[PDB]
Amino acid sequence: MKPPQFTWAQWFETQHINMTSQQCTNAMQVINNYQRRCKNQNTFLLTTFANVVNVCGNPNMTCPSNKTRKNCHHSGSQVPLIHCNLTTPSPQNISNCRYAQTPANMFYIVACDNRDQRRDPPQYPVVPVHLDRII
Ligand SMILES: Nc1ncnc2c1ncn2[C@@H]1O[C@H](COP(=O)(O)OP(=O)(O)O)[C@@H](O)[C@H]1O
Repeated sequence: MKPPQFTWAQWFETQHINMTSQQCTNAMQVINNYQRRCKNQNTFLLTTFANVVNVCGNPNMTCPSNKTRKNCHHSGSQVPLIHCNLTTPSPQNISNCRYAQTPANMFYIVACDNRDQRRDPPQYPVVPVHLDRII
């Protein structure tokens, strides 16, 4: 889920672009402390927000993860990524969740939408709002 203070684009950035530490256990604390639960799996794309916004400009395609959606876009270029996997689930205390990290270079498919009119900066009319898939 998404904390109230973030727009979908801001939450996308927090979850898949701003890896605050090259270590998943530490990087995931940010996401988990925000959504009050240890996310089982999360991919951090080693790319820039602007790079992803531009991928939103690639042709529209069906979202592999939600076949009814056509707001997805394929990167057209593989990128380095770190995939975090929960190794130590801790529902009674989320700061004790540990993760494994798996490096890879793959393509990414992102769902994009028009920006949150009120909260998203006007600089980017179109923004990524969901990481639909890594292929
Ligand atoms: N590579 C993956 N394989 C399987 N499940 C995943 C993967 N990445 C994330 N998930 C799971 O999918 C759900 C949504 O996460 P995510 O795919 O990152 O979407 P979003 O960008 O909308 O937050 C979470 O339960 C997460 O643990």
